[PDB]
Amino acid sequence: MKALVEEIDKKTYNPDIYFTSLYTQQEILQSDRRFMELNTENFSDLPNVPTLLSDLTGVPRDRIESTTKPIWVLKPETLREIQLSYKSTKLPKPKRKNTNRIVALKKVLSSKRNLHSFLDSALLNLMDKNVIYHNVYNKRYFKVLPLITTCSICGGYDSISSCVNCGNKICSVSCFKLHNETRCRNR
Amino acid sequence: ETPPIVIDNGSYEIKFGPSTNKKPFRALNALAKDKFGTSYLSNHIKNIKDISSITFRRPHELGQLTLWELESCIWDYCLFNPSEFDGFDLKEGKGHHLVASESCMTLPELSKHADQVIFEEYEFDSLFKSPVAVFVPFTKSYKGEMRTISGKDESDYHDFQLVIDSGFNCTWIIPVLKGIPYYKAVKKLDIGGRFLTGLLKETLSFRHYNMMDETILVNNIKEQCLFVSPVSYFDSFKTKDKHALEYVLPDFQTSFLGYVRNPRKENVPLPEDAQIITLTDELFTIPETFFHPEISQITKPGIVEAILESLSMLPEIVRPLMVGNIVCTGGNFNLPNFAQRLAAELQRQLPTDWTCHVSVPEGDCALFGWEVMSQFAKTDSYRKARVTREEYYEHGPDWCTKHRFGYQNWI
Amino acid sequence: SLDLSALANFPSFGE
Amino acid sequence: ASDYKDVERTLLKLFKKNNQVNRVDLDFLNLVFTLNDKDLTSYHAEEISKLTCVKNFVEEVNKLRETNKQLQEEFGEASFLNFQDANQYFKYSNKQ
Amino acid sequence: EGEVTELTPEDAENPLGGYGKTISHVIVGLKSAKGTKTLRLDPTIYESIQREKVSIGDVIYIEANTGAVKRVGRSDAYATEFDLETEEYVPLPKGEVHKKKEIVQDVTLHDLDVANARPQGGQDVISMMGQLLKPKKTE
Ligand SMILES: Nc1ncnc2c1ncn2[C@@H]1O[C@H](COP(=O)(O)OP(=O)(O)OP(O)(O)=S)[C@@H](O)[C@H]1O
Ligand SMILES: [Mg+2]
Ligand SMILES: [Zn+2]
Ligand SMILES: [Zn+2]
Repeated sequence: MKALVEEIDKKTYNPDIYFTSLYTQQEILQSDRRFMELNTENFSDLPNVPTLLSDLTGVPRDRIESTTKPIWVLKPETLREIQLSYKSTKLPKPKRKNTNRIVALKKVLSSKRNLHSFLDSALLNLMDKNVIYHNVYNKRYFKVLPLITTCSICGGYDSISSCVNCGNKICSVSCFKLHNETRCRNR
Repeated sequence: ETPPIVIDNGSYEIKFGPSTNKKPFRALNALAKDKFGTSYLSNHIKNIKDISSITFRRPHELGQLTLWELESCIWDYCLFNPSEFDGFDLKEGKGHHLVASESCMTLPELSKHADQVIFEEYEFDSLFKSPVAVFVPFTKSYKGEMRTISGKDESDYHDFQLVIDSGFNCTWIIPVLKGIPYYKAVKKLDIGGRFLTGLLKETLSFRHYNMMDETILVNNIKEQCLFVSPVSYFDSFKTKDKHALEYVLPDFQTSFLGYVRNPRKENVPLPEDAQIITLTDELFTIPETFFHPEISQITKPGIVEAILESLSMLPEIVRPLMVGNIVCTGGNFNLPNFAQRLAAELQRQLPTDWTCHVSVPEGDCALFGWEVMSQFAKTDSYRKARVTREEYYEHGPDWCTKHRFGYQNWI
Repeated sequence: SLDLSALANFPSFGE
Repeated sequence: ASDYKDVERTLLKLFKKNNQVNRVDLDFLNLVFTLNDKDLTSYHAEEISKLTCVKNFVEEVNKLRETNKQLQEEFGEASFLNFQDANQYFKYSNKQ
Repeated sequence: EGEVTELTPEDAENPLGGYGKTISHVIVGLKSAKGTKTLRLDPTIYESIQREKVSIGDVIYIEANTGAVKRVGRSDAYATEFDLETEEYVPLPKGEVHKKKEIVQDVTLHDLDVANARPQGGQDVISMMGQLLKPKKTE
């Protein structure tokens, strides 16, 4: 049943250790980059994320490009495409005249510049950028609901165990085989 | 004299129509191109047959309306064309009252450009624009029909109201105090319908064959069969098989768009050439990212935490009344059981003294914003608050966005 | 009570 | 008897659920009085019985209740409707 | 009854106020299906909490009639905190945190007589040894 007498070596035995045998900044940056990658709609726009994320988060672009592993939009051809789209519309009645304000209107109606340029533009002041992007996010309450961990393969929760190789969670023999064959990253 | 024209300039679809009209129209504001290069505009996207790899281009880059060319193109298509939209025709624009909407946090320069174009390129007589949450308090002025649920059981505007605007871009927590939102308590939850679609993309690409390019297909899949767990994630996972549904993949010879079947209910046999995709866990695990972003490996906080922080930043005396008068709107809220779960989870965190009353409009929740905006447009408050064309001409371009519309006045 | 005095001074859709 | 411990645990767990719910604490209601002889004294017990503070509780309850009556007179028609005023909600919270 | 969210013992404003530890009231926050409530408890209840080994997240049960603290178990919220742990996970209590209920029982007079003759109180060695003894009928 139970051994009332146990042999211990003074050098080896210690209660602090029992043994028998036969987010970091980079991590949160990677997770945020994954979220922004998953946000975009068009697949062709996937490799355009790093510039926008560098503009938003503020980290240098080369650092996110190198350390973090993932997974110029308008032309005169866009004007031609707009011209082809004109055929659907039916009833315009235009007229214009020239002045400085009209020149400004023309510049606005011929921008063809991206949100990255606006964010990088010096006209957007520091506190304006702060309120527009950083202030709206949560700053005090970070997690009030419980933390729920699920199977990385099928989302199950009845049984949970961590794979020996990379430390990610699985739940069953079938999920074990699936992870080992296709999902395991570090091997 | 003419009734005002009301437009909801959403980043995904544009709701518009005369204030006299009962229900608005639709305009999916996006210029799309196919694999072979043919282009489609606005509602013509519904007419595509090769749905496989169509690319969407939109003017709202990240909720901010940047590229004005196509925005003007879709405005022209939606307003001027009378053939498609039931004979409605905006003849000249001059002498027409326009009330619009915009993202609650727009850059001052971008809002300046917006006001400039909408005032001088189109020459409207008067204009009023603000986020939809600003128009929400005016539900008191009309006899609305909105179902409400309390979390503790199984002079033309309301002074205190809290609006949860979950749309395509982001989910907003906008508490409005007597009409002006308390912009310091405005909190942005980055999770939204676009991210929900992307998450469905990734999950379906892993669990089943690669659907990483079928954007409209997955959008329809999200449209037809999705739900938040009525009780909790564990409860839905226990009964995953009972509530399972199967989705019929598109058949180009018979139906350009797919459809969902209920296996339990008796229905017609499928032809043998039809491929079927079963959904057993992605039905509920995808919407759960609103409450538990950790499930999809997202570091961002959830909706309940955002609401709690927004309440915290509010003045102490008004925050319980703000809790009691929370109203939900936006495209995402029409998926079943979201309002009930929001109410229950919010009540579980508040002190027992307070009670939360959650009211969500019936029917398509996307049309609610336009409805309340139009009903506000036909009130004396709109007559007082509107800015006239000559008044705009009197001031510099920055004046309108810095004083009468934009957040720069209330910050 | 004084918070109510502070609250009543908030803008009410005017300026 | 070591092999029978699991059965004992199962049976005790089965019985506790019904035992705990619908029982009246006889110790609380002074129905059990055989331990009192060990730690209590006759004159001390009778003095504590004489020195009970029911009157203070009743007078404080009546004072609070008359304050509530005055507050209800000031407020008027009380209702549990959805709150749109700080004054009304604050007064209702004070009442509750 | 509810799930423990906070436990913040407070000391007296002055060290001379009390003896030894000089422990004042304890503040406990309980969570239920209908909300949360912050309670102010006597130091005796704090001692009971310590005896029952209650930590944050455990579902507890306090009787204001007697001052008895019971540990129902661990909340289902923290079910997946550890993949292997011996804890009786229980759901969050329904209703309000502070529920008042009227309990009615039918008991015979012989039940009261037996309760007085063989009381179950006491945690001494003698008390436990008597508990182990057979319950022989007595006059
Ligand atoms: N039945 C539905 N189930 C789930 N999602 C839906 C459903 N119907 C519509 N949606 C989504 O709801 C959104 C509708 O867009 P809106 O709520 O109108 O946002 P928007 O106002 O157009 O753009 P914003 O305001 O700048 S975020 C889209 O993301 C749709 O995919
Ligand atoms: Mg919208
Ligand atoms: Zn699994
Ligand atoms: Zn692994």
